[PDB]
Amino acid sequence: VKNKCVNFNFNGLTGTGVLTESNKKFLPFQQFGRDIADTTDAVRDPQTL
Amino acid sequence: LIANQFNSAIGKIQDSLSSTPSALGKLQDVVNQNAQALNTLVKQLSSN
Repeated sequence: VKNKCVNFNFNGLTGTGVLTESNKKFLPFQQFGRDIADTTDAVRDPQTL
Repeated sequence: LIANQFNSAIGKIQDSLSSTPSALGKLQDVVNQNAQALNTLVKQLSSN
């Protein structure tokens, strides 16, 4: 579910927020993305890459 | 004479300000310090 405030549980990484189709171009060995304040702000869906 | 000196001095003020880039440091430093303080506060969230 996108563009709604939801509780997400991505492979045990737990959080709350709005999931949006992104423009960040991950390299294929990367599976997360952090902020300056060490909070995840990009994630890769484990079922549809 | 006083009119010409006054007009010339004002013009020298504006183009001297237009040329020198480090003139307004008294203001600029203030802004910098505040932003810098906030910056350290944010990265204190990433300490164990």
